[PDB]
Amino acid sequence: LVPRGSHMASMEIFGKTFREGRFVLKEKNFTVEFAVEKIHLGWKISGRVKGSPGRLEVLRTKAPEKVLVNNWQSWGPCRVVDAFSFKPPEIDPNWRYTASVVPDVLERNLQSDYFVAEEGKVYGFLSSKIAHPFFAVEDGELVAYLEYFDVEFDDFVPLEPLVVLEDPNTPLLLEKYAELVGMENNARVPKHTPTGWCSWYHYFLDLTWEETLKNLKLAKNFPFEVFQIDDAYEKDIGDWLVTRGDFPSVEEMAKVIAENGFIPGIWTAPFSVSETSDVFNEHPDWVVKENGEPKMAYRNWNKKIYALDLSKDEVLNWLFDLFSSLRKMGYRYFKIDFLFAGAVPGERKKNITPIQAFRKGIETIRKAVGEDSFILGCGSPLLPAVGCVDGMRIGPATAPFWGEHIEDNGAPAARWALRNAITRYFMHDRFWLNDPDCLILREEKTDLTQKEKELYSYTCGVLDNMIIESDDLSLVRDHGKKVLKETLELLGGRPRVQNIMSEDLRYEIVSSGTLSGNVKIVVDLNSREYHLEKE
Ligand SMILES: O=[N+]([O-])c1ccc(O[C@H]2C=C(CO)[C@H](O)[C@H](O)[C@H]2F)c([N+](=O)[O-])c1
Ligand SMILES: [Mg+2]
Repeated sequence: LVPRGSHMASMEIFGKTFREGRFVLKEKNFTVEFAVEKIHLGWKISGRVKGSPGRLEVLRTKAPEKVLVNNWQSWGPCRVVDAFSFKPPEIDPNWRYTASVVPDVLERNLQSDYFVAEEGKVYGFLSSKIAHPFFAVEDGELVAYLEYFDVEFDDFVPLEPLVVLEDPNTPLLLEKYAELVGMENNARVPKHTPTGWCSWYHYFLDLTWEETLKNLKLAKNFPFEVFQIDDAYEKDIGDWLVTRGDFPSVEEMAKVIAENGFIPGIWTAPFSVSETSDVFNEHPDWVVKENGEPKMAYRNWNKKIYALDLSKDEVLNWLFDLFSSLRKMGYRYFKIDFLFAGAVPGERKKNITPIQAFRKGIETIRKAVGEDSFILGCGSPLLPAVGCVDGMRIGPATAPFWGEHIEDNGAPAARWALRNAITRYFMHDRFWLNDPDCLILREEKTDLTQKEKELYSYTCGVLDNMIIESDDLSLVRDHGKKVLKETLELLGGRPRVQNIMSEDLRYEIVSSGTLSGNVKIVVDLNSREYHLEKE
């Protein structure tokens, strides 16, 4: 049944003592109508709100000491922290909005987006369609909020539902939470998971068409379905159909890839336009603003990057035409990246939330590419994308190195990429297909050891995650090939991370019903060791 106790009586829901029922809260500026209803292993708080709810407090309870917190987007940590020893992070002004969509919170208080967990307990919002749902630890209390970013609603709109789940099996609760999210959002969980190649983690921005063609030819000896060109081909951020260097046209690239027998894939950052791009210089009015001027969304590639205003029909028509063109060229796999830009707070043509704008953008992309195109989100708000993407990057960038000296701050490192694949495992086959980022299996031009390559690869396999390789294929020999083969034999199961609240970077992961039967891998991300059991 449902959690009952002294701790449940101590909570407040919209400022009211917690109990089951149906309630109305009329304030100066807003009205909320909500129900507190029993569900399996928990309570669901749902309802509707009108007026100017602003930063709306939904739930308040005493903070646990140890909490699993979650960043709103792909690259940000999902990790256990000590809620009482928390000190605000230094916020990088070039990357504010990767850290938080409400950075005023993160500068003062511990923040968790969408959900937070403790041993035996999960608090989780089922959707982010209009509001941004988050938790803050405020002077020793856990507070759940729905952020409406100053938008007013003349008529009722639905609250994002909040569940409070209790059971000693914390992994089970996170899986249940994720099943509910999936149902709430009509999640896409493809029956088939693509394999493939990605340029980025060998060539980076220095990819050439000449190196691409060499890899296209070698890829015929590898079990790759998709062949994906990453960042490098494009003249500027926003100018997706203008190529640079020795690259032919985007259309020509797709024709060569498909002639060679692969599904063509391509990277874009579709909600981003650089200060130097044609599209921005032609259409300065297409971006999110602040005090009526272009608002920097982030800085990357040594340029100010602006966010497209996805409330504008002109912008949506441009995006539709871009992605429709890509589809007509033969691209059927789309890595759409830096998606957080589309949800930055600021001034938009329409008075809608940044989450409402974001969802209009990704829905447009989905309509343009069609149902038989695979969409892989990256650098993306997680909950708002459920129902639209097929796959989602759920960790920071991996790297051809373990990252001994790299802090847990979203900078590239195999070690922190893999941690997130583990701690967000429960989203897989519920929200979408989890992308744990690319396997790096080459045995030159890398500092990864054989054991580190095995650890990363076999973990991803056990988790049933997407398996994409990113290497100069000339440099992948017997070991690399064997690791890929054995990885693919570990797919197909239902994984569980048995000790999700671990604080020592050691994880016990089982998966039932894989192509190799019931398997278990125990990993130590500090010593870089694993123990794998099969059958
Ligand atoms: O230093 N950074 O905060 C940062 C952030 C993101 C990032 O990777 C993204 C960019 C790109 C290309 O620009 C790749 O597609 C990655 O797979 C994607 F995860 C990288 N990166 O792998 O260079 C670096
Ligand atoms: Mg599966």
